[PDB]
Amino acid sequence: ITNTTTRVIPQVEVGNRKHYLEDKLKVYKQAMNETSEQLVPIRLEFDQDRDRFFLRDTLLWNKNDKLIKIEDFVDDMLRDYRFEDATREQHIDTICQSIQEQIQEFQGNPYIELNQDRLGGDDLRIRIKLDIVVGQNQLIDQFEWDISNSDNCPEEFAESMCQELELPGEFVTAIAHSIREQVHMYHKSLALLGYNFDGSAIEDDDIRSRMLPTITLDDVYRPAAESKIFTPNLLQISAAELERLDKDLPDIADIPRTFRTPVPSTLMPGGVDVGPSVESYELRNT
Amino acid sequence: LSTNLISKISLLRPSPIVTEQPSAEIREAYIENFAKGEHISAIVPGQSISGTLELSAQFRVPRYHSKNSFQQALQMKAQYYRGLPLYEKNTLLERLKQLTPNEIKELEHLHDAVFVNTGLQNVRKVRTKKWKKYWQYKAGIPIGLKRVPNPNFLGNCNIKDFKPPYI
Amino acid sequence: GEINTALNTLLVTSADSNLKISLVKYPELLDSLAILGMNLLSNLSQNVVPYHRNTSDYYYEDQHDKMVDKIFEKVNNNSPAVKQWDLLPEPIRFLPNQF
Amino acid sequence: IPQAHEIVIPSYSKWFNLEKIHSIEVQSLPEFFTNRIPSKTPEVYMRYRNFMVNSYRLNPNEYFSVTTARRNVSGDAAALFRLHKFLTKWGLINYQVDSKLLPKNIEPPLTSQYSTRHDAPRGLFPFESYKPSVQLPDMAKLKKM
Amino acid sequence: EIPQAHEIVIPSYSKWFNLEKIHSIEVQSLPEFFTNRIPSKTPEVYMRYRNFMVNSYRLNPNEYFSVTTARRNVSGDAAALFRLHKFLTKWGLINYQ
Amino acid sequence: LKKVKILEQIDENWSKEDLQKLLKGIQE
Repeated sequence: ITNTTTRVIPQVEVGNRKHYLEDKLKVYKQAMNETSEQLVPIRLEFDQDRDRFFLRDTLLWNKNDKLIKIEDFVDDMLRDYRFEDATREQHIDTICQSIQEQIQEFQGNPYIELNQDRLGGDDLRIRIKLDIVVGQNQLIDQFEWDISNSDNCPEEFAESMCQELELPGEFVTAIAHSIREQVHMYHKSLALLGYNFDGSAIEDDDIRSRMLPTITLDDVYRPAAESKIFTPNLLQISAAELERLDKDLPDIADIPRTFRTPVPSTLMPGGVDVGPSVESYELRNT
Repeated sequence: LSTNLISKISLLRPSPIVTEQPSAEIREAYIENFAKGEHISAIVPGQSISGTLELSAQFRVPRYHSKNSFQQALQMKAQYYRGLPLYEKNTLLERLKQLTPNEIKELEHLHDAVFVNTGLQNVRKVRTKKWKKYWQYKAGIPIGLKRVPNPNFLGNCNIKDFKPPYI
Repeated sequence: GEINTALNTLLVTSADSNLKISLVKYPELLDSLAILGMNLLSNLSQNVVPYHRNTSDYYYEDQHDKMVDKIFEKVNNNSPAVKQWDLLPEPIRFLPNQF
Repeated sequence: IPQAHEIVIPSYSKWFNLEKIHSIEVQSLPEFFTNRIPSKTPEVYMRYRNFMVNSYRLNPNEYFSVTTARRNVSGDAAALFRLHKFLTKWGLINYQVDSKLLPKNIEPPLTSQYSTRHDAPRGLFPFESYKPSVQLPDMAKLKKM
Repeated sequence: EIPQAHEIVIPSYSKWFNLEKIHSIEVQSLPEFFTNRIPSKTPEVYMRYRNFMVNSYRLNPNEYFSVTTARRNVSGDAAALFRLHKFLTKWGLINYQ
Repeated sequence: LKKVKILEQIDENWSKEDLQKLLKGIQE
């Protein structure tokens, strides 16, 4: 409010946060040396035991990004989750150290991107399964995904699937994160066993059994009983199943699900409707 | 007052759709304990619309082959209802007297691809009809179009319209 | 107007000696002042007139398909480069006018 | 002898042969034709083409999705998605489907035609006195004299 | 189409902000979308993200449009979405009321 | 006489009918 007794008020904040002041030189020092991106799938899981928060959010992150300090982004996220200002004994340092560890283990897209890139890739088709819970809907679907192709876009396929199924949008940013998760956890298990990604010669037993065989002329149509797995099912669950899901070298057999704690947002599907209302009231009663 | 002037005087001067937790006191108690980092007794989902997209408990790949119509063929060396128009009795019978069991597996998947596409088209239309009423409901519009108002009310701004001096 | 009424309201407060302007509470005001003074020194040595240009002032108002869109210019009648620019221009030396 | 329907192809896609591979497709979709991968052969690509187009042609007012494809044809999902985009750009499939029945994004709707007011600071507009006189001055006395 | 059910106020120095148009301040403030080095950062992607954030705030202006809902509803890395959201809320235009 | 021919300002962005509706609207 300007009609006052002539103070100097530097940066009257919106909500409780000071405005983000950029550098504007590191932005140009980074945006001009901008070869690649290398998105990182990041998983956050915490329980009421060994932790106090729950914080089941999953996000992508640019590994080559040296602009944003990660502790500032985590401190902005905890303020977005409406945690009160005692948020350091329920540390931002724990989440910051988890995200700092998860981007250090990310070995990147291997020699399929680094050294060579065969146009069309290889026959390495993997069996992607996903299991997403949003609100009271559960998307369960499996398909095949070539991990050996560089021009396979997970986001352009996630938008395509949520176009056909008319999904709200949490499934847009959960399907692509699941693709980026499982493709990376197969690439890491390939790279730690010394795969030498140009000449294939896969030569293992746990993998080469997860990989799918070569499609012949006859196998260009899948069998009918085998077809009923490769189809998207959006089941509806009630409060009992929702309470049952609320408690319960990389292991490629344990494929995690994407449950997310809801953000306190009014309009968006997938978030609780706490806070300021749609109608603009104050309700001064007598 | 003369009618030669009356015509010129005015000429010269013309003067059950959402799936949230509908109790508005458990959602607040959920966030009041969530900032502390505590669970609660009741459950709370995110908001959405109702409706289930249930496939494979619906139209299946049909069974146009018999129990042994492929291995015996291996030994002997061989307008719309849902999405397909109903054929006449005599015209389709000679058409199915033409084909081979190399193409029966093609035909089954072609008809399943028609069935699943229709069963996705109608559910997609119903889903768009539901989302168009979700977005209106979450924005203050009712459907299908002592309180004190905040400054972010339609018509209750603080920036009053200042008038020019000639007006 | 938004520049001039900010400059005058800064000049009245900064000369007042009772109202402090501290940059610990806000250190990006000084960068706005210095970048404005840089860009005014730039178009003064070249005699360019800002604030009332007749240019549009707006920029670009508006995969595996870029070769398909290349041949789409063939069977309908039948890769952009990188950019480089800086935040600030030349200091005022290393200009062809300024020797 | 069998039943026939009506199909409509746009005029710039008449070159499509249901039994031959065109030269456009080898320069648009080069992953099926390297002749080095045995799982992406030029003969199994026709089994994708004659399952997409020949299933869309049976009922052209139903949008041929891509989840209807990878449910059956057991290929890579990204290759089927790229082929489904390629067959939609030339209008072979998903052409006679009516618009607004095509799948659209679930997003917040447009707020482009909204009226905004502005918070202008204190010294932006000048102080204005002297209301201007809209009425024309009368010169009856000058022409009377 | 949804009719206007709220009062919308952007500050006067944000007079230049117009939808379906990219101003010079948006180029000089977020240059990574306009240097054609990464194919996943085009100005069409920037216009999609910006129009999404601005359209999503103006449905209920009393709510702080957080970064996390924007990250959960459009597909992209958290750094660029965080930088675009902080640039947008720096110039008014979102979380102003 | 030396009359002001105001409807000769018909530059391509505007038109004579547009100027007439403009003047009649400002008089309205």
